Amino acid sequence: LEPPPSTFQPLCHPLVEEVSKEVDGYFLQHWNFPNEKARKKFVAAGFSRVTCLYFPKALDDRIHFACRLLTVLFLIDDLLEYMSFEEGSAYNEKLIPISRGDVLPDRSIPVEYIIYDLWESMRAHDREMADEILEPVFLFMRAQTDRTRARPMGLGGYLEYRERDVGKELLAALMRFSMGLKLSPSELQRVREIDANCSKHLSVVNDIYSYEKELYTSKTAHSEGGILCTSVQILAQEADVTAEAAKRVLFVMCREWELRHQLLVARLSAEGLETPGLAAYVEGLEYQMSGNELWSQTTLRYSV
Amino acid sequence: LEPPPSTFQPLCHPLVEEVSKEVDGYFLQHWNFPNEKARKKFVAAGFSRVTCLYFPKALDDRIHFACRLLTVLFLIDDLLEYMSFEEGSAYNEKLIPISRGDVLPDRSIPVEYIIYDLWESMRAHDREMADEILEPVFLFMRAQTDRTRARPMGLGGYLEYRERDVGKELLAALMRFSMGLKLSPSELQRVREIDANCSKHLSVVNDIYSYEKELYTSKTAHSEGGILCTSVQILAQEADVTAEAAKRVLFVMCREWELRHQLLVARLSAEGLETPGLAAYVEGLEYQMSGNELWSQTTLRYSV
Ligand SMILES: C=C(C)[C@H]1CC[C@@]2(C)CCC[N@@H+](C)[C@@H]2C1
Ligand SMILES: C=C(C)[C@H]1CC[C@@]2(C)CCC[N@@H+](C)[C@@H]2C1
Ligand SMILES: [Mg+2]
Ligand SMILES: [Mg+2]
Ligand SMILES: [Mg+2]
Ligand SMILES: [Mg+2]
Ligand SMILES: [Mg+2]
Ligand SMILES: [Mg+2]
Ligand SMILES: [Mg+2]
Repeated sequence: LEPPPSTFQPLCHPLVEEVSKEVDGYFLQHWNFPNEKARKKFVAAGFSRVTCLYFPKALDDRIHFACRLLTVLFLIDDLLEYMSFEEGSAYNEKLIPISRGDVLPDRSIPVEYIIYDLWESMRAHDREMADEILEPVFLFMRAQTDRTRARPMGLGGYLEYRERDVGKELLAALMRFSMGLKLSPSELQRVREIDANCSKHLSVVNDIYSYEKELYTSKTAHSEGGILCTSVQILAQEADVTAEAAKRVLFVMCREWELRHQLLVARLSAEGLETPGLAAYVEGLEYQMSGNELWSQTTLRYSV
Repeated sequence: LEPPPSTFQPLCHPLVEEVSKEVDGYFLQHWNFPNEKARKKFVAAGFSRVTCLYFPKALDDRIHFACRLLTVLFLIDDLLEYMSFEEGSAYNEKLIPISRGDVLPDRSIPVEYIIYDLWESMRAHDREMADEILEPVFLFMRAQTDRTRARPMGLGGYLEYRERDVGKELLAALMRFSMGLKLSPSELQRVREIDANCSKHLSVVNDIYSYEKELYTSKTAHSEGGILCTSVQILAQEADVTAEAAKRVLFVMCREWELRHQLLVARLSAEGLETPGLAAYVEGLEYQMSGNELWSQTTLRYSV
């Protein structure tokens, strides 16, 4: 479908090609793929490409960390579709003390030592900023198997939940880590509304492009893990239109959230509340929204 | 507010002007308007014009009946805004047996004898078709003061409620009455989906244009009777955008309903289920949709 006009200019990290080869190559060696078709599909998705589109102004020696984290969480996200909520929760909860470093990984299990080595290397580079990503990640991981996915949801309730399932906080903390962007608790508190608005944009844009994939998943995967949980289906139900019609309407709403983002940012400066770090932060949020769109509309993950 | 492209072409009844003078003249003579400013505002609204846009193919000697019914229901609709739900209910329930003709009107009370004389004359012209408007009107009347108006609603739940509050069913029965268009129970059951889709279009288009009037009413009139009940406010809540942003998204949504209307009619025709009566009926529904939009975007009722 044709995207409505956007004033957001998507940016990609300069080292995207080098880092993609580095991180793809890593997972191709360590991760247990079912077959050659899955290995090809993994590379075709371009998980480091979306990361570089998400954080184009990340520091050169930190971008690979973000690519590794997003890549493994992508792989797990698909893995959970074949599990019940109970099995999926146990799977995630196992990785949490390992992510903290409190528990050694079983080195015969790829997901365990990949997660462990990753978080160790991140704390080794920047202990303080790496630690601030932990809880936001665990927040996301626990939302993935929340029983609310099996409950009827309206648009408002969905977006409220999706802020965790889309991993808004983890993306924010990881962006700051990758850019070395440090913010006071006061600064963080100032941009709450901007965060909330950005979350809806990320969520719905993903919903729009990943619908066909998730519809197939709902028909073939686990009854619980593969459950269809998206704004596309919700708006289609609520407004009595096709999923395609819902996509077109939702895309216009996304552009309204872009307009709101700009107004909130301009208001932040007008109220004299904008700091140099905050200016870089809200600009970074814009890159996430536009980077998420560019990748979603081009990745084979959603088109095939 | 620029409306998205539409293929629906509006049509107005040829006798719109002379019928307007006849019907406006009647109400100016009988209705208890508080002052001259209110009388001028009443004429400026063009209640017979929107009726003639709703039913452009009504029979020449029946269009005035439709203009009278819509006019008196328009006037009551505004009246209810200064009442509580309880007062509004008692006001409406009083008119229901009078509409049936089971209870005689108090001739000293304009609304009572206007309602009585109207339905009596409509029954005299076409007894059967007039009776089939009764219950749909009563359903609309009771929805006007329903306490669900003051309780939390999502988009879907609102559209389901608004179908009664927008009087979709009475508008259909009135259209058939005015055109002398008789349909069998079987025939009406075949276009139920088309009716439901049409209702959402009428509702939201009205919501979009009448928002400024209703926002002001909610701030100035009775906190119950004048309560803000509109898709504009609801979508603005769910998506956390301005009312203006909600309008733009809702208008695109209206175009999807127009597209659905065309698909449903085309399928009805392809299945060989589109009788001559149904073809006129579904065309009549389109006139209601395009006619509602034309009047809404030009009437002084919403612009002043
Ligand atoms: C892989 C992640 C880090 C999470 C957060 C980021 C995303 C919402 C972006 C869209 C795709 N989903 C799978 C991921 C899931
Ligand atoms: C007053 C009526 C006859 C109903 C049916 C017709 C309308 C939907 C037209 C828009 C305004 N509303 C108030 C009315 C409500
Ligand atoms: Mg997923
Ligand atoms: Mg997921
Ligand atoms: Mg998705
Ligand atoms: Mg673009
Ligand atoms: Mg009203
Ligand atoms: Mg009303
Ligand atoms: Mg209105």
